[PDB]
Amino acid sequence: ATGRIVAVIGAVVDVQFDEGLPPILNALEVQGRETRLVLEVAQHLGESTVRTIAMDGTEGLVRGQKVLDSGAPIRIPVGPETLGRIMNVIGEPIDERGPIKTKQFAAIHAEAPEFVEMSVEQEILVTGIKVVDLLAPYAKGGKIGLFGGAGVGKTVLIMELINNVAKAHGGYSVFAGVGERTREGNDLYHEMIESGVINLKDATSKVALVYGQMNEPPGARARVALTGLTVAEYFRDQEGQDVLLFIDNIFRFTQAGSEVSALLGRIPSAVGYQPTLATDMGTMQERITTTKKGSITSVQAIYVPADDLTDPAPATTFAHLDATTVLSRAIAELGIYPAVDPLDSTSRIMDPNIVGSEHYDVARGVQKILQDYKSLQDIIAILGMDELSEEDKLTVSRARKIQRFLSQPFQVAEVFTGHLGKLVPLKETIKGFQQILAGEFDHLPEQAFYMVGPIEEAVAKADKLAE
Amino acid sequence: QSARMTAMDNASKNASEMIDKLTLTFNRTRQAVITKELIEIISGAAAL
Amino acid sequence: VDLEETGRVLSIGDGIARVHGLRNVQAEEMVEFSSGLKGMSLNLEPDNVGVVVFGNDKLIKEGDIVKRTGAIVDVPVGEELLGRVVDALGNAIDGKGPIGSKARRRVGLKAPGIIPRISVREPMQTGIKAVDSLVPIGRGQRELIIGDRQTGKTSIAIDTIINQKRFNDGTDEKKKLYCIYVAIGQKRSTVAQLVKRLTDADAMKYTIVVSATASDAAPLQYLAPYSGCSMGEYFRDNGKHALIIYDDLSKQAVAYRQMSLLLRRPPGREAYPGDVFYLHSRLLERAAKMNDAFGGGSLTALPVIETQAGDVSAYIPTNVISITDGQIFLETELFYKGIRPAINVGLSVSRVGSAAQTRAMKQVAGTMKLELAQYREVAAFAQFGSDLDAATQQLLSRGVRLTELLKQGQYSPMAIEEQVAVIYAGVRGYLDKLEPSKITKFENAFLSHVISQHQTLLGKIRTDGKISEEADAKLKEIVTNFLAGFEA
Amino acid sequence: TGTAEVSSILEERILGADTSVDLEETGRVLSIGDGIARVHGLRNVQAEEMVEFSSGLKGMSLNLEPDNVGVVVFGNDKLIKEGDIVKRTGAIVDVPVGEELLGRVVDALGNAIDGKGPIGSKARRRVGLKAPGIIPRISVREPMQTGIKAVDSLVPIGRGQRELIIGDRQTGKTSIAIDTIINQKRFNDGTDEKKKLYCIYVAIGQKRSTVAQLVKRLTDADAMKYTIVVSATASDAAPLQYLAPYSGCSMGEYFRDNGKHALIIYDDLSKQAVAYRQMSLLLRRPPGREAYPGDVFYLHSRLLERAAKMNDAFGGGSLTALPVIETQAGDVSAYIPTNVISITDGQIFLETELFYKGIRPAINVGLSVSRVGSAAQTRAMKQVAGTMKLELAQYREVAAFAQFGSDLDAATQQLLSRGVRLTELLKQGQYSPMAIEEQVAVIYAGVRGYLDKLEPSKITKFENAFLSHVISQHQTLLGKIRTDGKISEEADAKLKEIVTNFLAGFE
Ligand SMILES: Nc1ncnc2c1ncn2[C@@H]1O[C@H](COP(=O)(O)OP(=O)(O)O)[C@@H](O)[C@H]1O
Ligand SMILES: Nc1ncnc2c1ncn2[C@@H]1O[C@H](COP(=O)(O)OP(=O)(O)O)[C@@H](O)[C@H]1O
Ligand SMILES: [Mg+2]
Ligand SMILES: [Mg+2]
Repeated sequence: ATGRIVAVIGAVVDVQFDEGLPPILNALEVQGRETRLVLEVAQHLGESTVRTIAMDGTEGLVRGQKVLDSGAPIRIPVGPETLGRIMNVIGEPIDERGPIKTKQFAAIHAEAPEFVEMSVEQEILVTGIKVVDLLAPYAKGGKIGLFGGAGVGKTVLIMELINNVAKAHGGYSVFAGVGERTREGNDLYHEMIESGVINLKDATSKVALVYGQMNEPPGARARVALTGLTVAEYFRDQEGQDVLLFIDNIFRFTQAGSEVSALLGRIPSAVGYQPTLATDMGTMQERITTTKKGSITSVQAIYVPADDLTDPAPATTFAHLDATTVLSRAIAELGIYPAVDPLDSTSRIMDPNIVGSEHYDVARGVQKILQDYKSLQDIIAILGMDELSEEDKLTVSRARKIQRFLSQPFQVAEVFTGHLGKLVPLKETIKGFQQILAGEFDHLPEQAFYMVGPIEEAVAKADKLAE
Repeated sequence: QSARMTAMDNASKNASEMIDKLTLTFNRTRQAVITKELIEIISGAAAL
Repeated sequence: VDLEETGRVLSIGDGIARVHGLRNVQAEEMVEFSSGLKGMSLNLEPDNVGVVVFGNDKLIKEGDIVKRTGAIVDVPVGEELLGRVVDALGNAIDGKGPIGSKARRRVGLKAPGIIPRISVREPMQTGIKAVDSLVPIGRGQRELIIGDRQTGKTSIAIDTIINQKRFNDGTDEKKKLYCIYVAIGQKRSTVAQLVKRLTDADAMKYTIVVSATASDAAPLQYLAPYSGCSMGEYFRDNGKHALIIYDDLSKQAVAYRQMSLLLRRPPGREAYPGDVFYLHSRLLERAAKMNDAFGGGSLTALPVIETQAGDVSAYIPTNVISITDGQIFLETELFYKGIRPAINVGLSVSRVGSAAQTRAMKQVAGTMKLELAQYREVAAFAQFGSDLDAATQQLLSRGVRLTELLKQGQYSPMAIEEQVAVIYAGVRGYLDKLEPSKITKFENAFLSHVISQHQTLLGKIRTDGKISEEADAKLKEIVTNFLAGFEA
Repeated sequence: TGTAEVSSILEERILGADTSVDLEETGRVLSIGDGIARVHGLRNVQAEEMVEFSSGLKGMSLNLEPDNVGVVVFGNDKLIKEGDIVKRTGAIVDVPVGEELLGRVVDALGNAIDGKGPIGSKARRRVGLKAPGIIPRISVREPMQTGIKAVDSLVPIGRGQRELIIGDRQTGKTSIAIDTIINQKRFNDGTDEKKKLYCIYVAIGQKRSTVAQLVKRLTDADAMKYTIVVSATASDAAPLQYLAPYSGCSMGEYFRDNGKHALIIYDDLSKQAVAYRQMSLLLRRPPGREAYPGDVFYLHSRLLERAAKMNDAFGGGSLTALPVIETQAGDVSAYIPTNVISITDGQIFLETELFYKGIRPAINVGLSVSRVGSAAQTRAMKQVAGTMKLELAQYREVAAFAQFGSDLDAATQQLLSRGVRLTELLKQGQYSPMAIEEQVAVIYAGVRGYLDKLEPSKITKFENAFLSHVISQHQTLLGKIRTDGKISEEADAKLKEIVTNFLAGFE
């Protein structure tokens, strides 16, 4: 339809329609701009007035300025022709390599799957990393979250997740950078290109990028998760695939929704957020659940404010979380890359009714022996009994070997380090840690486990070290 | 020296526990202060 | 067409449809939008009616024609909703065909007065050793499960639900059960696996599941435990005993907070308005044993309230403790220590449960509560203890053995006679020569031994609700004989 | 209840059709508040558009609410009266940019304030343009040298990025900015276009006498070739303090589009947030948190993410943003410090107990980090600063054990001693930035550990005497370090020899 801009506050411009009117949560092409100016309709107040969150720099908008109405909530280009492509929440390519020549569009602002479109089987999603799939394993339909930073290997673990899931399962992935820094987004794009996840040469790339940058208004940042989730919902519902939505930041999603609901005149909630926090997280975090056909799975980088857990954005986030794998620098300065802490990573699926009694027995043995190593490491650091017993030296040797064994050479680090990257399936992790905890490989040095994939190659590394 | 090392180990543990408890009540007091100030500003701008 | 009985949406905004006209409407009335949706007409004004919708606002335009139903907000109800996942409004969302409801129970009536009520007297066993031994529930009663994130909270309710299968496959209707699980703000996948575990455990005949998950709208999460109380209130008024669990009743108050703030209501404490206490009070207060003149029946409400990092006094846990007449309390640092469930027995009450015992459990768990109350002064004395008294170390060790006995896995609730027999082997010190890494092994061992070989004395315990003296001697005989014949 | 419904415009509307004020290009002033006019008319004005008031004033127009244009007055509100005539200019407000703005203190509309003649600008860039995207920019490829040894070693800046100076009030934090400016004299004296530099100091809501002190310090350090000083002091209006960072950032955007490098120092950017909160709350925009409205993060991000290095197709121009934030008693958890720390690519954190403890400049780190701060270094400083950072990371754990360090073991005693020598190497006098070559030499001496025997109060005297000795005698060695870019075994052997001989002849 054709309406008219009548007032402008940033990402809040309202359109006065005189005829046929778009419903709540819809798209509007503001014309006369050098670009598109897409708007999102909601609030019909009168003379068909709709309060549209306005998605770009709204300098140049005049009263009575004509607005075309497109119907659909937002159409983005989805497809297998979107892989290796950077788009933004309009659906527009911002990597400057031509348009995204695909066949089927899809509307962001879709709904959750129904209760009959659900999977009642918690299949353990196996990444292929030993420490991940042994101490905090993933779930098909999980909403898992990684607690990383700058110096830790977050990007290396992300690209390793993409390659391991694209090789082991048949799933591609999508990376929604929500509030993604343009410097950091450009470095992550060149990092994926030089690692080989994105290929600019042919049609073999493995990830689709949706970068909603910080310089965009919060109306255009609270939709980045929705856009990347819409691309991944294309992969879920028309291939039946094992998909990964990597959201780099859930706090900037919550902050963008908070600033939208602040700009729309709503009385804000508690600690500074929006009233609709749990509802918006409900819409997105329940579209990323598994279905009967595909297994979208979010891995999401999460920021806790003031190092607080009781803040409402981590409260709703941890209400939807499943694994919470910690990345850190302590075990990275212990040489293990990257320091995924398992002792602070409490996965919900770690349960012998779900993953099995052998897997849970091995995981409890590993976590208990590293907790006991941390206590006896404190005692051997203060030197109270100095090697406390033979059992002390035995568990110190075992758990030092285990901490060296939790490392894995990564295929994304193969291009500049000759340590070839291995994929280690679940059964081999179980067999390896079971044979280490059983005292079978006590007669090996601790160095024979650092950066080795399976356990039999750790045997061969112990053989090649004995020179 | 043995019993002094034991007493300072236990006092560091009790002090760390009380740091944890006081950090939790600091955070909830911080959130209450932010929500109180926010409700005062919103009440002013609404009663305007 | 007619502004008497129909009306037009002036402005649907954040959660409110201000509809024009609609003069024949009455307050708090389910009025339906021609988008197929429902809403409830709240505040009537001389220019418009504020109807809050029961779904998203995306499906509703401006000027979409709104039509009265003619009756106050209801939900379909009955025994024909048994075995089934329903929505908050009553629509079956499990996909296996529509409901065969004939009656229609109003969603917002008042709790009974103080005369048709009668106090709690029937024993409701959750099946958990800790809960039914120390903090029991009565048919008639409000018992809040308070705990943190990922603690134990839903699994206690699922064990309480699964426990009732042996009573429901039985004879007497004065013991059978009809259970409602109102999942408010949950993940939809968690409700799916809940229904899968109940179907796998054949645990559905009692069970209605009223689902208003997180992707559902917030005034739909406002309505869900009211609809569940209408289900259990139908059963209570007909005189059939009923259970209900409010999974994350804090999320019901979060949804009411958010729609309250969209109605521009003045926020109060941590942005929750003044109406939060009235919300959970008119919700929970419908539980009572009925006087036998009023049919004779009961409701048992179990809300599940969620605290941030062990905050029993936040704002909402104080409200829903001040409403419920029991606070089954849970902790998290116990749950990392390996004890499941993590009942903080000294701080966990259930209040008025110690009149709805079995009278075998009075004979076997009053001494247990005393011997475990002796344990709650000596844990620090065991921390700093190298030269302790022999009796003090003995009572400390018996408290260790009892808190090892109360551990229990998922999805295997105990029968009440099994609980009395295990606790009888636990209280007066048959465990005292065993090691705490073996008590759960010993417990599973003689539980299997008693349930296989000695079913007759279990029948005598569950038949006459008392440890008889000959049964006392024979159960002492079989505990000593198993303890002699059980090596490692 | 309407805002434009008053009996004046209603009476002139219904007594007869006017068609005389034209209602589109002009507009009559309705209710004029404390700094905001809500003018009637301007049907053809656009959003964020600078109009002029018949007194001779300017003022930029936002909110348009269907009958009224929210023009915020660019000046004193004493001389704007109800009923005055506004006029459109026709364009969103521009800033006169160019290479003729250099060495002249200007004011946020682009007009000269120091009284030494007008600006000879040739082109006006539209302020508030969009930031360059992902493909046109590239990462930090040049090392941005502060001259502060602590910053250039532990948290170095990159030509191509944004680095947020954060601290309490009167805790360094502008002295680091003036050292960052005065350091670039030696790179602006000579050749190498990809080394020469243009600093832009955007003072937002300072005193005006301290801007006079700033420009006198830059003139008598001869810092007016690189520098532009944009000034919107505390006496100036709220929107003119709001628009000050975008003006200087548009000048820097001119400098980085035309090949050259530039940095910008947003001094008191929190005061820019305060001025935006003032003008928005008087526009009755809904307040968010701490009364800051919704788009405050959008404001500082649209300001700060214009700084990036450009790819070799789009010149080679780079910008370096250095925002400055006063925190209120270490409250890093406030609104504006959390927003800008989430925006910016590094922080230089100044906790103040180090300042009064006597290690100046006050960069008290551990909270301070640069997220790219290893690739933004020369290989000399990369090697020496990497080993030095690991030594200080081992030091800072054990300082509370070093107050009782006398009765502990010897391994700690050695580690804590080395950390004390390095931590007193990192202190530096005010307004004297060190070049990269001499700070590589000094921190090299501290890392190789020719200082572990000296007294603590004699480290700084050694530092000054070693600077005098290395500048006077061994010029060619600093030439080796600044031309090779690194130590390659001959500078290493010669520095072994000269530091052993000068430690042999110090006292
Ligand atoms: N043996 C067990 N007994 C009781 N609870 C268990 C057992 N094993 C695991 N659990 C816990 O039961 C929990 C079920 O979720 P729950 O904490 O009850 O509610 P929610 O996590 O939805 O708030 C899981 O988080 C799991 O950690
Ligand atoms: N050697 C030094 N190194 C660093 N900062 C110093 C040194 N000597 C003085 N200063 C302080 O640096 C300050 C720079 O001003 P600034 O902190 O921006 O003022 P404000 O208090 O308004 O923030 C001066 O007030 C001065 O006291
Ligand atoms: Mg639960
Ligand atoms: Mg200052």
